[PDB]
Amino acid sequence: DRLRQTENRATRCKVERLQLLLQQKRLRRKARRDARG
Amino acid sequence: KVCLYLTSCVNYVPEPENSALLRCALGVFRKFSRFPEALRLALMLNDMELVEDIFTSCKDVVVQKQMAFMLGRHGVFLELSEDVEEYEDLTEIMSNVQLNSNFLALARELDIMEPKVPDDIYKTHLENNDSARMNLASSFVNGFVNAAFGQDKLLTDDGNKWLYKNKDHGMLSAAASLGMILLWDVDGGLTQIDKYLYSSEDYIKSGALLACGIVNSGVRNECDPALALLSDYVLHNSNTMRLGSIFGLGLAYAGSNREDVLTLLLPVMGDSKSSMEVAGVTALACGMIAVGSCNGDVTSTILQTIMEKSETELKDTYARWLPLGLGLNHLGKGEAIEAILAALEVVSEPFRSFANTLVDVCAYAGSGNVLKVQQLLHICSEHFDSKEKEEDKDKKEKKDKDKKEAPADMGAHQGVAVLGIALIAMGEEIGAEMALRTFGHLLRY
Repeated sequence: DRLRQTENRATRCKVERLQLLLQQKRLRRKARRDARG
Repeated sequence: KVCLYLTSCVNYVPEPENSALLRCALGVFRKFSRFPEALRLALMLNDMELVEDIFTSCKDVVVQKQMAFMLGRHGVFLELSEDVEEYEDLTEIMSNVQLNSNFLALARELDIMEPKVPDDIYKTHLENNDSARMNLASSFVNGFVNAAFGQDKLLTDDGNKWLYKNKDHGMLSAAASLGMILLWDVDGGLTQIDKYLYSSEDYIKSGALLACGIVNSGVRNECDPALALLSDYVLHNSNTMRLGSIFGLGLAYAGSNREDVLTLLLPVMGDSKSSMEVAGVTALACGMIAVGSCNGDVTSTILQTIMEKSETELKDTYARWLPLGLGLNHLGKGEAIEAILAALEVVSEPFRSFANTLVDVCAYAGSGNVLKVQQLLHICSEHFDSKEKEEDKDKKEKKDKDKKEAPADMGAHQGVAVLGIALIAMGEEIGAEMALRTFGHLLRY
């Protein structure tokens, strides 16, 4: 139960970081298209 | 001819013709050059950058359409340097990123955004009137019907109470359907799957890892969210968790031949804790990542994993995925496989004929067969007829279609006739007579 709590906390901080990076890349992509149109 | 002496090299004859005889835009050149096993690096990637200055005409189109082995599309301009004029747009096309946002644009224009429930598809009101099994069917049907739409009516609203209507492995596949419901939505799908990654059930957590793999299948995202989430689970103590992480990586990184994903997976086949299911799913995932690449570490580690296994483990149903992972790594490759047939020859009877036919079938897929098929035919009716063990030529029929998938559609013109006056007309109990999958595999329309 302790191992799984440390594991799920490590996974969380990995997912929360990935979601931020995906959102930042998605915003950069969109900004290029919206500037071409 | 069947032998790769004119079949795979007569394709080079038309190559100059595009390159410098007719129009030089080379739009059709990429199509033609894909045919020679899609060699690409020495055949296409070296011979499409030249046009460049037809980026508005050919380059805008041929780059975006390309959906095969994907590193090369992201191997030029993209992260390579992007000095290539419009590098950043060419990389956004070859990566299939636009599937989700571009696919959802088409889905708005066709007015098909509204999610459909499995009962709309069944039409249970026109049906003239084991819950574990039923739920599982409706989870897969909801996944398939609402695939890449980012929205459903089953897992969105009350999805925790949907998952707990399934049992055991059914909860893994019900949680994985959320990935496949958002197929190609890499940016939005992770946020919907996140809620299951912290489950108190290994089946649900493994199914959520498999869902993360499914969502990335055929889309090369710059953030590598499949590799970055599945890596930590590949060697996990739990088996149920291993399966979801490894098959998730195999789906996320298919066709990429990513050394950093392969070096993480190859040790799992040799781990003392891996069941034959985990070893088979690992060889399968490596063969999907390295498909048609002839990767040496994938080849050697799978051959070794077959040679180190007992005849009692090679009789497990999951052992069939070892020579599949091996055959996928050499898919299309006709010349390269004699060494692998040679190495597999050392294995005993139950697995060797199955493994050799599966690797040979994967190498020379598509090419018309008139002489090797004769052997395949002679290796299709005359083994079990006069021996006690009634399983020797069954899979031979299975792969009969292989190498004759769509060979100018005249093979199919006869393949069914070949199977027409065949086993079903005079076959056996279950071994050969089970050519049913062959007919299905013959055509997909």
